[PDB]
Amino acid sequence: MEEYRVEMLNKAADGRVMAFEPAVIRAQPGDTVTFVAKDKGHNSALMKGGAPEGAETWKGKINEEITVTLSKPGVYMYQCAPHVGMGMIGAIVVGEPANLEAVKGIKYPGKSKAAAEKIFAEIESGG
Ligand SMILES: [Cu+2]
Repeated sequence: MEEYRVEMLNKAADGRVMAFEPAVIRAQPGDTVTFVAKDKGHNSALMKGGAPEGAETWKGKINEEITVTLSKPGVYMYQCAPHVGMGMIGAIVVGEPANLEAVKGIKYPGKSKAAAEKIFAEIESGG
């Protein structure tokens, strides 16, 4: 088991405002990801229909440094509720992205649509 960290930040290294860093975690089945409240006012919650079938969901409170389990392989699309409209979403890819087509079709409100397009390009082609 590997244990990864995703920081919830107001300002990222690459200039993003309201951002999870890294935006895309590449994990294996059984690994964990812990969210870090480096800046306050953020949360982490799984987006509706943004996980592979039968996967455990999560809905972290504001400033809650929640650790999520990643048993089933696939792409997990999650968001910050306060800043999702500003584009604050992230991805956790577990094993092979089998449900990549399905997660492309979910609801991405506001600037998270452009953020999702950047995330999907990063997973598929690297950049
Ligand atoms: Cu936020």
